[PDB]
Amino acid sequence: HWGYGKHNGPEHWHKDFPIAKGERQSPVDIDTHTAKYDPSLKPLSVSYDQATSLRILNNGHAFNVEFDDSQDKAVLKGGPLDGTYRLIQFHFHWGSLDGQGSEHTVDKKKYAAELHLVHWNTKYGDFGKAVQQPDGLAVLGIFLKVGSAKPGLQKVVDVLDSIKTKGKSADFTNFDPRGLLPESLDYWTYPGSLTTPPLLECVTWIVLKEPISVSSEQVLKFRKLNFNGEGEPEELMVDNWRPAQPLKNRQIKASF
Ligand SMILES: [O][B]1([O])O[C]C2=[C][C]=C([N]C(=O)[N]C3=[C][C]=[C][C]=[C]3)[C]=C21
Ligand SMILES: [Zn+2]
Repeated sequence: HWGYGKHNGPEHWHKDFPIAKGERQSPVDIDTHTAKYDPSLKPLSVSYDQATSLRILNNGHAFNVEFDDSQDKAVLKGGPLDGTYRLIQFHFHWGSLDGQGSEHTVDKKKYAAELHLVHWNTKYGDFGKAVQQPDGLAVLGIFLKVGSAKPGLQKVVDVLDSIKTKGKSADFTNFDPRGLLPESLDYWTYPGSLTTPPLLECVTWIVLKEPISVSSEQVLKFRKLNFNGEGEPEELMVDNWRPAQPLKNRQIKASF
């Protein structure tokens, strides 16, 4: 099936998922000079104090840390959003080199990686229903640059050995996602989609202006993961990001 290889990468996705060439595809380049400042843009409200992480899984294209979304334990609201969005999981996209890895770009600049904290609109009852709605998801995008180590990420980095291959999972309780947030919550926002098949156009993207920094050693661990399952030919999990897509008839709004 789909992947990030030469014969099934982003350039092929359109054959099984024609929406790949839709009107609001993600990711996109963020032209800082073209993005319009919106004063009516409310401040983001991130309430992760009651977050309940369950576990971590290698699904073959990334690793997800899942949370209990059966109650409003960790929600996202405010900003361009109307309603409450529960955190269901987070994952990253990264490269083989520090000069690449992020999905969104800032004035064409690529970051070493990109974190996605996924939230679904509770008014839709479950994530499955939400992804079928234009305003079903709220994804918080945070860029990662190589530099100083991020203490709040080390717990994730140390468990990766337990989920090296596709299909593996491990208990990952008591993880506090607030440790992955930059100091500032300034952001850019625009209507887009999932960056991996089925590429549903159900996402309100909120990309933070300020990046978080991680050490070269921390990102190196990410690069030692495997796309393949155990017992199969080793395929290093790297460059699991989709290239910038045409903005088309969309305008990116800034909160600053
Ligand atoms: O854009 B992201 O990388 O970041 C946030 C996010 C969330 C979910 C997916 N993926 C799905 O929701 N997949 C799916 C599978 C089967 C049926 C319906 C949906 C992809 C992304
Ligand atoms: Zn993602």
